[PDB]
Amino acid sequence: ANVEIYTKETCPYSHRAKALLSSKGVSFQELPIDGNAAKREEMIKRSGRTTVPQIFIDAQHIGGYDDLYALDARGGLDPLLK
Ligand SMILES: *SC[C@H](NC(=O)CC[C@H](N)C(=O)O)C(=O)NCC(=O)O
Repeated sequence: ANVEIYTKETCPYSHRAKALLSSKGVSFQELPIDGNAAKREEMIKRSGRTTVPQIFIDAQHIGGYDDLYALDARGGLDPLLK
C-alpha cells in the first residue's frame, strides 16, 4: 500500500481531504505543492490533471476529493490499504 495525496496550504479542498483521510485513519503521504512546483508538475505527468487535491494509491490515480469520498465510502479506497 502507498497512499499519496497532493495538498496545498492555500487550498481548502486539499484540507477537506485530510479530514476524510484522518477520519478513516489512513496512512497517506502528503505532498505540499504550496512551497513546491517540481513534484507538483510531476503530478501533472502522473494523471494529466493540474489541480489539487489528487490522491494516488499504488500509483493508480483516484481523482479529486469528492471522488475520493465516494471511492472511500464505496470500499474502493479501504481494501487497497491492505
Ligand atoms: S484549492 C486549489 C485549486 N483547486 C481546484 O481548483 C480544484 C478544482 C477541481 N479539480 C475541479 O472540480 O475542477 C487548484 O488546484 N488550482 C490549481 C491551479 O491551476 O492553480
